[PDB]
Amino acid sequence: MLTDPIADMLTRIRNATRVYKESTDVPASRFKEEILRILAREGFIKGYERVDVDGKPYLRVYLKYGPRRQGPDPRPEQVIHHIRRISKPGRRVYVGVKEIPRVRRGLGIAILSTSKGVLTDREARKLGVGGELICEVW
Amino acid sequence: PTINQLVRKGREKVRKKSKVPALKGAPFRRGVCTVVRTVTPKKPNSALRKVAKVRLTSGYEVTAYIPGEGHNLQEHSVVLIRGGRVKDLPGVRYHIVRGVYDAAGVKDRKKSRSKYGTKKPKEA
Amino acid sequence: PKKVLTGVVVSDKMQKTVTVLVERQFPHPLYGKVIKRSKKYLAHDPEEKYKLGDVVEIIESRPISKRKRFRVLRLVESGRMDLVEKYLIRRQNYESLSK
Amino acid sequence: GRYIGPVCRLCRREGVKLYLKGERCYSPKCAMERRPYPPGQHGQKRARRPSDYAVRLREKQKLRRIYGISERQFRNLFEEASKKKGVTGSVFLGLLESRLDNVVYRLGFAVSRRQARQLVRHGHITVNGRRVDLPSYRVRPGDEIAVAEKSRNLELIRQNLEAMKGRKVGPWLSLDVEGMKGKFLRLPDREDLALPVNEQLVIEFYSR
Amino acid sequence: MVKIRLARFGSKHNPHYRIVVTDARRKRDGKYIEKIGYYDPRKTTPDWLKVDVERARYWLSVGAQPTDTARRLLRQAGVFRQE
Amino acid sequence: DFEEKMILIRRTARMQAGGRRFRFGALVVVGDRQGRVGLGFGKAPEVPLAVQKAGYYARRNMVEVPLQNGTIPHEIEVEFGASKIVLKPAAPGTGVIAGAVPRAILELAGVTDILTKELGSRNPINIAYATMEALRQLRTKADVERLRKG
RNA sequence: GGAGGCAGCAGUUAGGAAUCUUCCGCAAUGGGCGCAAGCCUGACGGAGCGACGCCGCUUGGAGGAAGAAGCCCUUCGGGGUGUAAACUCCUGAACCCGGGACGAAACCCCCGACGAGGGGACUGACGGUACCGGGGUAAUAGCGCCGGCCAACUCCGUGCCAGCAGCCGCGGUAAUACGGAGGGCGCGAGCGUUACCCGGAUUCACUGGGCGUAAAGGGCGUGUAGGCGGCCUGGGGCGUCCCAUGUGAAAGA
Ligand SMILES: [Mg+2]
Ligand SMILES: [Mg+2]
Ligand SMILES: [Mg+2]
Ligand SMILES: [Mg+2]
Ligand SMILES: [Mg+2]
Ligand SMILES: [Mg+2]
Ligand SMILES: [Mg+2]
Ligand SMILES: [Mg+2]
Ligand SMILES: [Mg+2]
Repeated sequence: MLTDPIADMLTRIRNATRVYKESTDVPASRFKEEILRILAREGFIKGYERVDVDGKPYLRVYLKYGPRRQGPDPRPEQVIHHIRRISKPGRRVYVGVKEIPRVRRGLGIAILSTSKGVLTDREARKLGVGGELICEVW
Repeated sequence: PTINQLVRKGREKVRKKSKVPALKGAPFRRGVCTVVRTVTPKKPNSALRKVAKVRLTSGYEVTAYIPGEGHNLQEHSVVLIRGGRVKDLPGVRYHIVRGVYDAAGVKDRKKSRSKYGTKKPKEA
Repeated sequence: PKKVLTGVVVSDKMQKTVTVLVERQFPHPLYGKVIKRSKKYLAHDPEEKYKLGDVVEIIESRPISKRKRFRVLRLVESGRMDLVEKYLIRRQNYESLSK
Repeated sequence: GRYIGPVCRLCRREGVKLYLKGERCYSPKCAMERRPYPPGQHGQKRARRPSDYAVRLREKQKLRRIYGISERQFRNLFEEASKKKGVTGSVFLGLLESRLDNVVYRLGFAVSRRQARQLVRHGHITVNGRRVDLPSYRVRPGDEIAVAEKSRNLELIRQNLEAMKGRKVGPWLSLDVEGMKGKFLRLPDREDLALPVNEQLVIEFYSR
Repeated sequence: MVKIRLARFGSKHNPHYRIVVTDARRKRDGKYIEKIGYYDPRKTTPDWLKVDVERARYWLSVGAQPTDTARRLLRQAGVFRQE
Repeated sequence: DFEEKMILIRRTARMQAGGRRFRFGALVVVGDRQGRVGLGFGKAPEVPLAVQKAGYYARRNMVEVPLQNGTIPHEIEVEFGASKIVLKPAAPGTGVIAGAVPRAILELAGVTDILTKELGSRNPINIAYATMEALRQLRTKADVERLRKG
């Protein structure tokens, strides 16, 4: 019945990106969208749109890749090189503002749920708030 | 393990084994030679190796290597035991400290003199 | 302040005392998961007013017996025999752990 | 400490001309000129290519030998540098060079750093007017380093301050040959010292 | 009773006291209620006697007795002069 | 005029009717100390040809190292086989803190300050190959912003 | 019939690999009693012994040969020890002479009121010590290692013996691994050894591991506690995050 729908969403992204899919579908939640809002805003995904497979709400996510490459193996570089759930139903992870992580030394982003919404590490730090470490991306 | 398993049973902290009941965890131990005798090493090596069975203050009788070319240990010689085994004599977990109690130094020794309990020779 | 705790009445077999079971949750110091532990408190009920299933604030107090150092503050809600049944199942299962 | 015993024998081995005798280790003599090979029965044999360890051991040893400082004092000095603000390598030199015995040599009150030690130690040096005999003494920016009034006209001191008429004293310092006074202005920049020492390998020595 | 007195700090041949208020029954070097001054009997520095007067007065007024030697030092920083 | 550092020499053996028969393998890193490095593993019936070939293949397998004042843009962990290298940038004065294999590789890339750990299988070869894969995957702030536009 | 209880300071004895003076002084700080003088204080302040630990300092400095002698190697030309020594100057640890502390101003006494405030007197165990001045002698160096890890190699002796050894393993008559020499490397009033703790050990793995064949899926269901729980809206605000504030003693960092 899906233990962790967020994890499942991140995993749908990683699985799709590793086979260079144009887009992928994920059963919809408001929370899922708010995560995607950010992925988009930070440029890991082209963006998303609500849709309706067989009478039911999904979020179709539009994946983004690098240029095709030279040499044996011309597969594009990933924009999303790495996307990893931190907090999870079996071990929830919470961090206040002063111990938010710096992910891949600035070139990455962490994402968290806060009392002011879903923010990145930079948003949160500048807002002065902590929250649940949903996941990290780079 | 899942984190819940780790909560429930946790991880077993290592725990580890003395090579050396010089009881107490003393660094040394007084004993008396019970028997002084020679023994033969384990397969690869061949020698007439010098060991003393030693009855200890620590309550334990154990064997102990007598390092150095030549020695002066006999049946009631008092001895300082040291710890350190010998990859070659099975069940010899200890050395005798030359230069102490009844263990003489090693005569003519000139190089590694402070092991082997040998006084700095006179350069007359 | 006097420590206030809330929890359910899982025993009223005693005279003017109710056994009140308090759940609480902390993060695990090492592994971080939120854990749920529970303690039972004998709580003074001088007017035998509280019955089994009652959810009650418990308040710290002048000792009333050995064991009793908590009076019953007030009644949060009533007849939660579901939480009572839970504890008793946990207790009855012990009969199947011996030799 | 300060070693005591043959020097322009590690003027060799390090294979690179330290300046442990000041004046001779300039003649056709520092043996770097004569016998630029390691001491001993070997020394002029096939050099076996150095382990990564030996590379650094040697670099560390080079630097230390330059200042004539015990390894215990050196490591300490170094560990202090590490904790201190910003670039451990550069800073560490500055601390070595802040030493009194060495400041005195940089002023040319003495020919060699060994000598400087002996001068300091014998009451001939004075910092800000009071006399100091601790070679390890740390010299701070702004300090007057002079020669003791009673020592002022000693054979060795006049000789040595006679040679300082002419010379330029390192930019981080000032000198007053007539009145025998010196001023430690600021800490030595990493370049102000043309050291035959890649200090970055010395940091790496202490990383093991 | 409670006291204003010299707690010994510093080191051998280096006496440096703290002027401190403390139950009389503590050991000399023990836990104390509050620090108020410090004192260096050898004046190795110019700021060698310091006292927080407005606190010492609080403590004197609630019945702390000072040591002879402490009194002397509060007097010297005018805890006692009243205009 | 790349520098060259000889990381591993070994002698392997194979079998024939009445005989062991040998071959040598050399792991050589080649690099300018200015952001370019190469790894090559060469084999031959004698040592110097192995070293020689290694040299050849290294100059033929090189990499963009994006230095930044002698350190690295960001952390990376690469697994190669059962070997693992972890790589962490460091400020100046840090030194290159590393095992003999990844040290060589990073020095000749012109890394001055970096922190490392060999985890997993320490086999010098798969560590070498993984250090290289690590640097091959480093990206600069600029590389990253370029990847995400509109 | 009596007497006794050092896990107070010293000390003895035994046990032990092993741990101090039956020291000086209440001058200081603190404590008890006293109106006070003062008494008491093995708390304490000091001295002593021990490289037990840490920091500092010395055993010289500058000159000095294409380079003595000895000793080691030698391809019998040399090479090494080594600018090391000898030798010339220079300085002057120790020593000896003179002087000599801070730590101590209170309590007390007198003026004032036995308050504030002003003035006076006593007091030093450490100690004739620290330190200052004046003279002034070239004046202890050792320990470990040199097969790889590990920095540093030759000759002789030895011949699975003697012996080494932390692991791999060295020793069978050319041994860089035994023993000695010379030479070297590393530290240096120390250097090694043994013991124990952490590290390395991501080898109990939260960070940060695994189970087809390497150790590891329970013989399979059913199911209790427990752990975990799809989508939407609202209330609560326990988790969570934020701010303030209290607390987080001193010492240590
Ligand atoms: Mg040996
Ligand atoms: Mg392994
Ligand atoms: Mg005894
Ligand atoms: Mg561990
Ligand atoms: Mg494993
Ligand atoms: Mg099997
Ligand atoms: Mg198996
Ligand atoms: Mg099965
Ligand atoms: Mg259930």
